[PDB]
Amino acid sequence: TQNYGTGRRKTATARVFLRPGTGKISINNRGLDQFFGRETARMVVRQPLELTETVEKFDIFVTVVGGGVSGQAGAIRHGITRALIEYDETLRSSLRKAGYVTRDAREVERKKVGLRKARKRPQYSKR
Amino acid sequence: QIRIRLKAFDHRLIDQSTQEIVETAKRTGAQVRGPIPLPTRKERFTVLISPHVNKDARDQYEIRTHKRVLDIVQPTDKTVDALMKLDLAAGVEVQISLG
Amino acid sequence: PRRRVAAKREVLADPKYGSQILAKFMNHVMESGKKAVAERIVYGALDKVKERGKADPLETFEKALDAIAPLVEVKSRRVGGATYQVPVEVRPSRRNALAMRWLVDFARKRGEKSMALRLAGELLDAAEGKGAAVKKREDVHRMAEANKAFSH
Amino acid sequence: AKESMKNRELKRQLTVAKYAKKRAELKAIIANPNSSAEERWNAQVALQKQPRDASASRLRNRCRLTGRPHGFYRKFGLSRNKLREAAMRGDVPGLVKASW
Amino acid sequence: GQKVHPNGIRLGIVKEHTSVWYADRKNYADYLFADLKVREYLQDKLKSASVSRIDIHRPAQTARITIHTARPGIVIGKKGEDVEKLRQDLTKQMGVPVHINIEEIRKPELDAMLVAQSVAQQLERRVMFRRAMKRAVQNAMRIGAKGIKIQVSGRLGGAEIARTEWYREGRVPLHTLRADIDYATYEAHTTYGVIGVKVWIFKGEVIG
Amino acid sequence: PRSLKKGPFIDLHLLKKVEVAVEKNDRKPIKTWSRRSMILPHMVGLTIAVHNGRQHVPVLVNEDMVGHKLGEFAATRTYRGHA
RNA sequence: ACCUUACCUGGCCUUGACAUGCUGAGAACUUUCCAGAGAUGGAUUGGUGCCUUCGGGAACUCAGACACAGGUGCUGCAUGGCUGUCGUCAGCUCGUGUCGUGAGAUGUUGGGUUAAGUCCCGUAACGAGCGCAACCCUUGUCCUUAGUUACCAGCACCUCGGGUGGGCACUCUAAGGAGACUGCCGGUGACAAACCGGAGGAAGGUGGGGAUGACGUCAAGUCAUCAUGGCCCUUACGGCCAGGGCUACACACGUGCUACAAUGGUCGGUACAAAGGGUUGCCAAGCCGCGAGGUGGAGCUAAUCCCAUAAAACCGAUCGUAGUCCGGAUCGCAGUCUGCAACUCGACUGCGUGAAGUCGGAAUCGCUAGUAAUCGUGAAUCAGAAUGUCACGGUGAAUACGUU
Ligand SMILES: [Mg+2]
Ligand SMILES: [Mg+2]
Ligand SMILES: [Mg+2]
Ligand SMILES: [Mg+2]
Ligand SMILES: [Mg+2]
Ligand SMILES: [Mg+2]
Ligand SMILES: [Mg+2]
Ligand SMILES: [Mg+2]
Ligand SMILES: [Mg+2]
Ligand SMILES: [Mg+2]
Ligand SMILES: [Mg+2]
Ligand SMILES: [Mg+2]
Ligand SMILES: [Mg+2]
Ligand SMILES: [Mg+2]
Ligand SMILES: [Mg+2]
Ligand SMILES: [Mg+2]
Ligand SMILES: [Mg+2]
Ligand SMILES: [Mg+2]
Ligand SMILES: [Mg+2]
Ligand SMILES: [Mg+2]
Ligand SMILES: [Mg+2]
Ligand SMILES: [Mg+2]
Ligand SMILES: [Mg+2]
Ligand SMILES: [Mg+2]
Ligand SMILES: [Mg+2]
Repeated sequence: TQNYGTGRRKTATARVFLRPGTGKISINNRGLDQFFGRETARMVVRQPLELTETVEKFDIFVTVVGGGVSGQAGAIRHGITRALIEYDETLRSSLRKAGYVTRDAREVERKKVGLRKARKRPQYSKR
Repeated sequence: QIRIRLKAFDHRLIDQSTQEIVETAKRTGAQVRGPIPLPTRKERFTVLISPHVNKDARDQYEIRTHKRVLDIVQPTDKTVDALMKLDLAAGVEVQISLG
Repeated sequence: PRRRVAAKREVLADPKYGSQILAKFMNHVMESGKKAVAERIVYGALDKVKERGKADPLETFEKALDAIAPLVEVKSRRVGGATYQVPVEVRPSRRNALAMRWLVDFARKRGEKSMALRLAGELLDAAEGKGAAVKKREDVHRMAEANKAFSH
Repeated sequence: AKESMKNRELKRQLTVAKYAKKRAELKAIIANPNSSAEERWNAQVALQKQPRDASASRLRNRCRLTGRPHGFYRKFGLSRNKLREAAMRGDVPGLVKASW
Repeated sequence: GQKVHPNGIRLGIVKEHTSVWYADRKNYADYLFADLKVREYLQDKLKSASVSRIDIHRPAQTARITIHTARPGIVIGKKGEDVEKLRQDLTKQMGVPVHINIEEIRKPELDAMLVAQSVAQQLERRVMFRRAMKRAVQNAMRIGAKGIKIQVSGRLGGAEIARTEWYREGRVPLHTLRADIDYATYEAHTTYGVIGVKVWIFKGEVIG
Repeated sequence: PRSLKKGPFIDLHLLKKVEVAVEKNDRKPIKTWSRRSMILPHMVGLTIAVHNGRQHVPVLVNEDMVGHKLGEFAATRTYRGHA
């Protein structure tokens, strides 16, 4: 039984396990509301479930580590999508059009020598 | 029971040393718990290159330290010591534990 | 740019109204990366809108947006001695962006207690054509139609 | 990088290493929790009797090749613009240009 | 424009470090200082012997010095009365005991450092730099030496103004990281000032 | 301020001179360079010439300037005014 | 702060703080003394040492005589080396041939195309070189190898802690590989180079970022990092010491930091990082103080222990537009720590005071996506001293019709 997905987002990673169940959801062994408190993180972590309309049928066990709250939510979504793909591997198109299977490669640009930030410069008075 | 810790400034020769220790241990009939690559240590420096005032003209350098771990089970022949001139040859720091 | 290579991004995720336009409005009211604060401000303003009366707050929102997007815009151009100001029709995408920018900027400077109250007042007043934003729109329209000679 | 500068920093290092332990117990006596005021005073006067140019705080480490007070690195012993010369030739083991 | 040291940027790719040992924070600086001092001393004493590469290895509490030279007979003469004296001396400098072996460099004229040695010596002997640089390029390119470049900068001759003159032959790709460019710099201390000599030599590409 | 672990800080030679100067009462100033030394409560009523960087300035010590240091009564910069 | 240190005031040495050469006399050291601001000088219990061809000698110490040493003194327009700048701009040349009496030209011009002198097609030019691109590091997906100090899917116990037995599934760490090549399809195109779209894929059109700086330019910067030609001082332009200065202050300019508040200030409750440093070191648990901190000594030569609590964000309560529960400068009092020593002239802590400041004239700067904006963390230098420098993550926008 079960299915395993590995999601990754913004220096954060997530291990997700899908089993037969009734949508229990548990992240780091605590409830979804206790983890993502009143924001769109619930929406983003649930998106593939309702798009595939299998929110009620799967029991989910998640362990996430690294990054910030939004990055962790993105990791959960990515892992969930990959595990859902491997479960019933015929709806790759359905997620593909939604852009969930693609892994976002954006990362924090490094600081450069002589500059303040990665791109900001000092003021440049010419006189 | 004995454990080996290996330290070097580059990966080629540390890999060679791990391979030779492992193959000697396999030949001598003992068991080996697989080599473990410990995370490398990277220490960086940023140095000015002009002899005088040019602050934005810098140049960056780095030193990496690579660490490997071996350990053996069921030992009866002790010639890993006997290769004291050969297990470490040029630039490998080797630490032995549970001798 | 010269190369004409810019590609538009797709990040648009209204959580609990499922309305595509409110996410962009919250992006406009956001300052310094604090999505949650702007989120709260907009939702509080919409709660005030829905509790003043019977109108659907979202519907009042797009009614105000329609009643505030300009139709024509004035573009300056120096002709060799004087800078004239031609009129030109506004692209469909630029209308909503201009509308939101004006609405937020004018709600910034009203002077009630909280920013949510300022925004709610602006939506109520501009929903029939009485706010500062609507009269700015009228100023732009008259300025554009007073230069109809060039137009082309 | 006068030769006199290097000579007198060498003198300072020799003389600070000369005692190097009397200072230790004298500081221990002064900072001891329960040591009586008289022992505190005797330790203070004895420690102040020592030559002024004998404390570790007066040592300003310099380039061991040129004696440049500035741009010193303690991982190596070299200053700013001898380290680059040594590192370009490949003399310094482990040092390479890095980008990350 | 200012270039980058070709030996420096090719470390870990085609080139190798002169000193190969591992140390920790206890004694890294001591070993580095010892290596620099012994290299300076060895290059200072036996200049007559044409020595270019001096590699240092440090196994546990021991040192091995390998010297690249074009005159094995001079350093090791009539059974080597000098190699043993040098061994005791270098053991006096270094803390650890020292082991020495001499590895001669075939084709001395193909080594960049030796070419720089010769050009600087000729410029000391008031030889016209025209002829010296031409002959160096010719002797190098006659055998092997798939590319070469020589540059001489300073008060050439005795002119009361300093210029740079350089001669090139073959192909010398400096922006290619696979090229095993051998580079050398040296100073000639003449009667009017210093003259700098730079030599690039390109052997060929490396794959695998 | 110095910690209270060691109450005062006083130089050995200056302290010795001060303690000598009480057998016969205040008659002559004590010449010194030690600006770092704090005035003790029991050298009041005696005159000390402290170094300045060019000469020694004489200071007559009274009870109200006890907890300070000698260098606090010798200005090392002049600044007679821009205008 | 002293030292750095190169400057000033005063005290003091002349083969000298340092090198070699000569001679004579002795070991080095250890002695808890006195005078002096110190430099220094005079006293000073102890063994006068080692190797002996027993003729003496080595190292080390002291005194004399000269050759000398010494100089952060001048010249960067006498130089080497190193660096900025145009500019990461796409250019700069050469060999042979040909054209012109010659300087020169051709190649390198022309139609397209490209990030590109990138490529195709023509062409009295045929080739080559340095540049461009590739090779290099890192990040984005997958596979093998390995599972400790890292991990916990399945099993057993569990004080309910990966804590234990154990597992090689996973995350992760680090070596080797696969992958992306306009590869496949449609259309345009001189059925060429190439361009516009599409499918598949983690990634699509040099995927993102970095290192990489052509011939030369500015007699650009550096003689003070170093090296060095010539000139200059040698009872001082050399050397040693103690105080002071580099921190001055009617003013003007450059770069930042903190604010002028309600997308905010205080109090309580709670969640999630990356990277890095530690044996002349980090410095816990317990205890004592409102606090900086003090005692204590566990663990760690470190994926093990320590630095070490991330903050903004979320929830609750209060303030209700006031020079204020905003802002924090300034000053008074009392302390802690480092250090021989915090007066000139250190960093922090407590109590009190509470300034200018209501979004800033003419003018002017940065930024095109994980970017700007904003929030915190670490290291180098370092006894102590960062609003600077160099790195690291969290949240996360607006806009680009177009080249007038
Ligand atoms: Mg990064
Ligand atoms: Mg300006
Ligand atoms: Mg010198
Ligand atoms: Mg210091
Ligand atoms: Mg010059
Ligand atoms: Mg110049
Ligand atoms: Mg020059
Ligand atoms: Mg050209
Ligand atoms: Mg030509
Ligand atoms: Mg020609
Ligand atoms: Mg002709
Ligand atoms: Mg031409
Ligand atoms: Mg063309
Ligand atoms: Mg080309
Ligand atoms: Mg696709
Ligand atoms: Mg496509
Ligand atoms: Mg390139
Ligand atoms: Mg460069
Ligand atoms: Mg000039
Ligand atoms: Mg100048
Ligand atoms: Mg001084
Ligand atoms: Mg200054
Ligand atoms: Mg306040
Ligand atoms: Mg750009
Ligand atoms: Mg950042």
